[PDB]
Amino acid sequence: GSETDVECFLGRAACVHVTEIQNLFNDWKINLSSLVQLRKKLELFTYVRFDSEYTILATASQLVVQAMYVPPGAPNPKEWDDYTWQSASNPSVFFKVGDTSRFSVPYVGLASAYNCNHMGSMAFRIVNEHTLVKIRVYHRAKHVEAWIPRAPRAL
Amino acid sequence: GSETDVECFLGRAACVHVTEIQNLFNDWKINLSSLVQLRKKLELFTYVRFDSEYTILATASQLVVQAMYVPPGAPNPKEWDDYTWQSASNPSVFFKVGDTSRFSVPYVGLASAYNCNHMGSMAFRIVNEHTLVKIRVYHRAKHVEAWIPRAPRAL
Amino acid sequence: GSETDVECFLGRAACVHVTEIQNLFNDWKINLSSLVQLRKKLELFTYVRFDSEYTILATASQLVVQAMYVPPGAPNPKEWDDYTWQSASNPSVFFKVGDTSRFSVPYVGLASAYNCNHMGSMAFRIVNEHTLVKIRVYHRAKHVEAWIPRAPRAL
Amino acid sequence: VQQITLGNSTITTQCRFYTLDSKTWTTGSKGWCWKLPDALKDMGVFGQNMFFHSLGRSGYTVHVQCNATKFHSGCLLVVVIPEHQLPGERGIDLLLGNLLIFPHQFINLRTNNTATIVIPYINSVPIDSMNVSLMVIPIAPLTVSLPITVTIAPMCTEFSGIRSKSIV
Amino acid sequence: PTTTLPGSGQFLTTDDRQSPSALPNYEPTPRIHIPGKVHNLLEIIQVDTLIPMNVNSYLIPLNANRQNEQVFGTNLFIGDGVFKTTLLGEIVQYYTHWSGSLRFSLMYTGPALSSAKLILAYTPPGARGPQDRREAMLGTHVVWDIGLQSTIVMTIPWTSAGFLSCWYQTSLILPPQVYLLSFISACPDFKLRLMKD
Amino acid sequence: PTTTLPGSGQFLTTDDRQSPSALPNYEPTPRIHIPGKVHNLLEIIQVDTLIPMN
Amino acid sequence: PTTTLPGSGQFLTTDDRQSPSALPNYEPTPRIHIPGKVHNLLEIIQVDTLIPMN
Repeated sequence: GSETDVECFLGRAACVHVTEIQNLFNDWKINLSSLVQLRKKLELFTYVRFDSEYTILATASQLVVQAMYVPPGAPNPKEWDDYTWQSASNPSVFFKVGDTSRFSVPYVGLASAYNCNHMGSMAFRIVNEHTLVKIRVYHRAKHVEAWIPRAPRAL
Repeated sequence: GSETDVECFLGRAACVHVTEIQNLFNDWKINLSSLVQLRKKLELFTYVRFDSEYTILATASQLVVQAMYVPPGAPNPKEWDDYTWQSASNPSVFFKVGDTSRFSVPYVGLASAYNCNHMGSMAFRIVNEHTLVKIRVYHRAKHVEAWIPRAPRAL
Repeated sequence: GSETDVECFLGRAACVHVTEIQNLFNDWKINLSSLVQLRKKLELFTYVRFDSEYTILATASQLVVQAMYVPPGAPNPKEWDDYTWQSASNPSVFFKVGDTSRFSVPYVGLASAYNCNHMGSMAFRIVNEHTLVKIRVYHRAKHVEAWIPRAPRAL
Repeated sequence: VQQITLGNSTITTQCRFYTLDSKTWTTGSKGWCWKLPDALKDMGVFGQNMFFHSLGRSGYTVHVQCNATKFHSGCLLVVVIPEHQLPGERGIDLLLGNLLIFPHQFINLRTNNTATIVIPYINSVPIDSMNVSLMVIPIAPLTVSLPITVTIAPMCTEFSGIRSKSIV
Repeated sequence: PTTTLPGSGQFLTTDDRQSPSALPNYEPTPRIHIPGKVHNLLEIIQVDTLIPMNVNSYLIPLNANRQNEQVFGTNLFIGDGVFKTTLLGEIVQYYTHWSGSLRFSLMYTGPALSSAKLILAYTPPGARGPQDRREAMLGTHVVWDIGLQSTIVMTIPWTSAGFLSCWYQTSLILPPQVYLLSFISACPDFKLRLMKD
Repeated sequence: PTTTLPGSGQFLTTDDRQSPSALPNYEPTPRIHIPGKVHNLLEIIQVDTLIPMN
Repeated sequence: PTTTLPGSGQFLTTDDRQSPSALPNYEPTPRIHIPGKVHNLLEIIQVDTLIPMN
């Protein structure tokens, strides 16, 4: 009966966002409501507290990738020569195209749990100057706590 | 006399399935009866319980590979743009072409041992969008238990 | 309240210098006053003592990189066939283009702290003989000690 | 026993009692819905404290009683939903099977005519600007109309210290 | 001195591993005591929910001047049919092998002077459903006087699905249509084994 | 601080090694007592069988 | 015998790690007692400053 635990039921890696960059940039505001197979299981609880593990996979077709996390309440990049990319406050990871990176954002919220809520945003660029890269981000909820079971949505 | 033990006699890595993908997909329902050199040694016992270790080798000729395991009773992928590939419930491994991946499925059955029986299926695709890759899967039976010796098959 | 500590406030990796080499060389005298987002936070203290960690990222566009550190009071390279590059006294790191190197210079000064001061210089070349490489150096202040808070600069 | 008195109020059933307007359960009515504390925004001294103080925190005890004879048929489902999604003291005159997951107490005229629900303060923050919604749904239709009375008692209520703080 | 073995740099979605934080040295919004914490999913499938057996599709219709006839009859396959939308059958949809005992309950909603005797018969898995009151009464069953008891709670035996039906032993004695409400949940011995999408 | 020695990333079919599970946190169908468990192959070659001599 | 997991050779700007020195075996200019050492930023925001109100 370990598969009925909420870390087993909700805490598994699914593909939350898929984008494509060129050699310019793409920013995704983090919202786990975009994937209807994870939202259908998560919206049967009112409040939920969980840390996170993002595993980013980059694949090319016809190089370095700068996947930068942006904390809640901080501006997103608007171009591919912006100052947000060079900014020290916002974390970033530089990994080669074809393999995968992995990081782990802590529970970032204002209330003691998310109510299905500002998780932040991830911005993606390729650093080389003067090919189409497909980015797949897989999110895994960690140390989950749920608190009011709701009726499951039918429509 | 360690070579007469059933972990030594049956528990060794052999090539169980060989397929070829293009840049679209191939699914193999797991059946160790396809390899007549492993079936001839395994069909002298009625019942057998064993975990498994799958070592997948991918080689190219003229890239990333998504070898997804599918638990017993779950649907298989039908195209190369299906929703089964993005589904969180079914495990998957993403490895580069030319090297090898390795995972270990537990004893997946309904009865306490297989009677020589739903082991599941593996589906293979190459993730790059817009070369022929040869996939060789090697299976090794682990923690084997046998229970009724039969007469060996002659025909 | 760990984010108000001076190792948390000042001790984080920012992009201090960005240059481009050809297959000839570039030398940068180390000055953290070049980055106005790190200088605005560091020039509210008179004196500051800190070791350093330099993480150099090299990316190509159309190879080995010799990023050599130069201790305070030692001559800088003037060409790409100079004798300073072969000199044993000055440290150097040889890493492939596309990944990153990392080293850690100790507190190099004449007074017991820097007053916002000879930190030295880094020289960059590509070793191959007979492509444009972009070099980004990220500096992180380590074991920081501050000592006289000043009024913050407005202009 | 059967005369719970709370503050300046007294009720007979089996911190003050606010009795909302009595609704008439006709055979074709779908039910009713009351968001809390919005149903009490105009309710005397509570409505004054709720408006005056910027932040607050309160629990509730809801008694729903349907005065009727021992000849009527039908059953109502009284359910309190925390954080319900898409009115005043007049309520909102209106899958269902799954609503039993939420705290509920079926009233069935055959057997019962009262339902009492003690609601604690449920929120993702310890204190908040003044959250839950009570619904009354007639499931089995009424066969012989019948009056429905809703009584809310806010209890264990605290409000913010600002506007009462000295600066010295 | 180390050697990299097969399966290095592979990405298994189900491989639970530690990882470096993007923003370390951050104290996140403190934890407060919210009531009703759900520790296991097996504790919320245990609550009774209505069965959409027939608002009108949850009301099992009872009518006067009918004796030896059938009120309702259903299969107990929790995966499909009437149970699909119930909380139990909407969470058994996320698992391949559901194995355990259930709690089936009923409530009468007609006037207090009305009375009838209804027999609630259970047919075990593998057998054929009854087509007569005698067949139903001969097998497992509970004779239930509606006037005497408003609510009857059955507990289906261990299963891994069987049939369940209700028959009029006596006609409804209406005073000078009425309804039954059916509820379903699972006993604490109910397991849930393999995950699905 | 480590150095990769010769024969790294090689795949030997006879190299018995531990590996990560595809589906962790799964309790598989329990083990029951089936009689006649064969522990070694050397114990079933010891039973008499007819010789096809003629 | 080891296996490299996902996120190997990645460069996280916020990952605080030990590193080899460029010039080891060097004793740097000694530490002297300068008064008014700022240990935390939360102790200098506590001093009164004028408000540019008008």
